[PDB]
Amino acid sequence: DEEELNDYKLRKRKTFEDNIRKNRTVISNWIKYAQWEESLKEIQRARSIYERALDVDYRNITLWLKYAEMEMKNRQVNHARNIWDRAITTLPRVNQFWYKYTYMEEMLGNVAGARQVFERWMEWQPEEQAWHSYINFELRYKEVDRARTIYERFVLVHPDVKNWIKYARFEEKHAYFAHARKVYERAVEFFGDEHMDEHLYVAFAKFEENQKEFERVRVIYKYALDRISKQELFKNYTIFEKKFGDRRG
Amino acid sequence: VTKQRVESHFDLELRAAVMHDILDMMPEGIKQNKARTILQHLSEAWRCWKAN
Amino acid sequence: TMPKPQWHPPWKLYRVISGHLGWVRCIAVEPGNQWFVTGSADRTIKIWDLASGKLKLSLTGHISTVRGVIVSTRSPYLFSCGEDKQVKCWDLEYNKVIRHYHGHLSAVYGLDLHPTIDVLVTCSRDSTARIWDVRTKASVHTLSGHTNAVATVRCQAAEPQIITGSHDTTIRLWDLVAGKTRVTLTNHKKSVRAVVLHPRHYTFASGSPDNIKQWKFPDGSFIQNLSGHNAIINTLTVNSDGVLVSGADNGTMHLWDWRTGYNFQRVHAAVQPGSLDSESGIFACAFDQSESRLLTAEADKTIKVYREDDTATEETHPVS
Amino acid sequence: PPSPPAPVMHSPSRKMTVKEQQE
Amino acid sequence: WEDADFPILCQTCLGENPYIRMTKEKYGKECKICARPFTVFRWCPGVRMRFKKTEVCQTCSKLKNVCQTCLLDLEYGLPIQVRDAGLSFKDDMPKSDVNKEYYTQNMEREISNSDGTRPVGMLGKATSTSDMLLKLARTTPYYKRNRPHHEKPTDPDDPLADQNIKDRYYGINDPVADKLLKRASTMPRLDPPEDKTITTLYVGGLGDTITETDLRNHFYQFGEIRTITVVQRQQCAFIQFATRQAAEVAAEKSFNKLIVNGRRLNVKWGR
RNA sequence: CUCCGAACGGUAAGAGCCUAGCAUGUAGA
RNA sequence: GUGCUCGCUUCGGCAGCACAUAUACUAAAAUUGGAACGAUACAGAGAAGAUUAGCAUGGCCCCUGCGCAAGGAUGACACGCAAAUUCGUGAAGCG
Repeated sequence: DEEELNDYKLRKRKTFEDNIRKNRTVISNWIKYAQWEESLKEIQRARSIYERALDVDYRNITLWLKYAEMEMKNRQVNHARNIWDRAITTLPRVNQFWYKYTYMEEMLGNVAGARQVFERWMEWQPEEQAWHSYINFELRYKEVDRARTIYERFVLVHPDVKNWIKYARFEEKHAYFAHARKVYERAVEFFGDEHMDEHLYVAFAKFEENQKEFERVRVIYKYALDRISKQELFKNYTIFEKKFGDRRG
Repeated sequence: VTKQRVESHFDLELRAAVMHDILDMMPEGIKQNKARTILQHLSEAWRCWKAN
Repeated sequence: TMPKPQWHPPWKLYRVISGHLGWVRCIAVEPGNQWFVTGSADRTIKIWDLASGKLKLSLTGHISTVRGVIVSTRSPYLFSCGEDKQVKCWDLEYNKVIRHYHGHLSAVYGLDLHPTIDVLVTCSRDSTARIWDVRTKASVHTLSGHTNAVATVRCQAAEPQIITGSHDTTIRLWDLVAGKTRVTLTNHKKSVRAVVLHPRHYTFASGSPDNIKQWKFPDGSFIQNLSGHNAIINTLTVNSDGVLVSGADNGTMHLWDWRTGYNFQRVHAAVQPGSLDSESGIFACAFDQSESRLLTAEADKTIKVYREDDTATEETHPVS
Repeated sequence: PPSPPAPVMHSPSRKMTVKEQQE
Repeated sequence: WEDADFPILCQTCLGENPYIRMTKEKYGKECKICARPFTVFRWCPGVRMRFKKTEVCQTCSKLKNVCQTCLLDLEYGLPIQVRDAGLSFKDDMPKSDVNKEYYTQNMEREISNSDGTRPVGMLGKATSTSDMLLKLARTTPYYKRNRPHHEKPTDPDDPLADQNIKDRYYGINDPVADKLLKRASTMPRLDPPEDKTITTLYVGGLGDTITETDLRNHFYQFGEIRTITVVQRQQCAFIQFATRQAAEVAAEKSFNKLIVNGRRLNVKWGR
């Protein structure tokens, strides 16, 4: 132990250092040194290694992930938070970073800081999958108003009728048929005559069918097909079949 | 630049210009398109132009 | 998603010059629309009358490609720069080199003369740029930091005075006097070769394989992403009426309007007789002073000259 | 040690299909 | 360009006059450690005193925060050997020329990216005070130092005369620090007992104002205490503490400093 | 008839051994 | 130290006022330690060298030279780094 392990330590320390010395390149030897010294649980030494490799190449996400995960394993919550904020400040588009970070927020339990990080993140308008991870988070707690406000900003940042339709399905799932009828009405209002297409109005016919307003279903279907672009062949046929379903059912 | 190194120089400038231009446009071989191999093919195309 | 884009009459090819024996790498216009200067990889430097399209003069300066030239509007000076590691200045009454600013380490790539402070700013594949005293062969600053060949510079009076775009895919704005980096932009993915400054909108655009981007001065506020001309872009030139020109690497020349970013023309040019199509390409552009006609130096030893289309109306050419 | 690295305000990649992966 | 518009020097290098006239010469000389051209300050440390200058790169003044014109710790007035050894800090500033100059310019970049008031690096992280450092400290202004180097000149056989500035800074062979370190090793401190089972603290000189209440109130900081027996007969207080590590901490802590109601009560091992 | 040339492009090879003109002007006690 | 108070008020002293604003590697240095193509002496073109190319990268450096002349003289084991399937793992998402 006392000196025979110190020998081992000097040896392999110098081996790692000599390897990354000759190379200065690939962080294979870097990371293996990080794990060598985390197995020696010399956390400050392994962190110094981490920062040295950060200087070598500040652009490795798996390097930053090794850093963060080591911090999570050795419980240095504040330092893990430091690392996390540094990364996400430097690479706003690496969503692995925001994902695992707000995951960390959930692990520590601070749903407040989870909200804040998700907020800073939505500023980069990341993507539908990001808003949807946001909404699944917000729905692990009820927070219905926060839910629909997420949906409202989301379907405007990514103004896609399909996103709006996910909004409408969430509205129905949470039984806000009032706001959901308003969802579809406002959706056709915004999408306007210029570019609107089939799925939205088939969806409106189907929602109103579930509301059992067949007369309004039909005024919707026909008035919409007349007001907007109509025809081509497969679209007309499928729409007519869905209208038959709306009538019968 | 002096008449000695004119050839070696211009060559350097040409090879590097090739590197910049294509091996920044053509990639989506993103890792490295084996540029070094595309430059081997450059040299061979030359050789064959010289030998008809 | 935009107000209806304005209507600019298209452009038609009318006059073609073929006098060089190599690629035509750069081309500039004289202050008074009487003649234009061409610098080629044939190592010549050729002055041409702008009206008669006739070669007024040729001068054998360099040792290798002339990669860029620029004519002085405050003097009868003409500054050349080439991959011979050297930059020269010509008097154009006696047609001769008068001073040569040594100093770079590799191929100059481009340069510009500051409109009021009498300095040059030259960018070089040696990962730097420099600021030259006009007369005394004095370089006040090595504007440094790009991790690779500073693929171009443009300079202007207002802050910031120096924009340089590079193969590091970055763009950098510099304070001239402290000669220090002020601001960076790093939006681009693939290297960025062409930067152009609007004349009256305090803005500027940068081109790369991805697509053009637009920015607002002095800070670097992104504005409006311009896409469509998906080819390695080599020069951007902007006109009085907001017509913006992207010459691509592979001959495909694309036109848009600066305001809405509306790509309203694609011209796809025809090569000379003997040149294989694979040798097609555009390497530089410039509107005349009066901005009626347009010069483009192509990668097949030719200089093509386009003219505003007179027979164009809103019905001959609608906007969509 | 130069100035700090500014955040890479960048786009995401759209990965290489088999088509262009061989093309 | 190393440029200081302020001097990094304690009052000791500053001088006694509250009004000091100081001139600065930018890049007037390279750093003896960094070889970096830095602003050198010239000012008269007094009438009949040596008109001195600041000679180090702000890198060198900042990292080890030695008063640049005193080369003394601006907080401790102490040489680098005594300071680092008291904070157990083995400062491995590399000895080689390349490493020395480059690392000094690097700690200078780190100083410029730090607030410049607290040191950039590891030594600026061990602000854990040393009692032996308090013992070695000289809190008085050594203005006689400010005089020039008409007296019997420095004797060559006294190992202090030949002044080794470079090693005395870089952490080797400081003669005055060695002498004062011999002094602070022979300074009074509480030696631990060979008899391990007694947590037996004696307080000699506790006086008539200290009762067992205030005595245990002071004893609380180091650990559990079992029993107290005060004798106004000997002005003494014999405390049996419950824990050995507690008694060791209490001994080292209250040895030669503990002043309960103004007077230093002798914390001694029991008999 | 009074128009006056300068340099470079060079003097060795070494052995053992001998001696020298310089330089700096050092904070803490 | 200059000059002044219808200064105490004599011309002796004290005061008050107006100014006149801070030298200076202050050391006689204390100390600190080296080399010549020099003298002699020797000795004698010591072949061993065809080492079968040059120019680069390149920051590999020093000398002469006023040199963005010119000119000297130098470093090569400059490599193995592996695009790439195969399963396994975890994470996310959909049902």
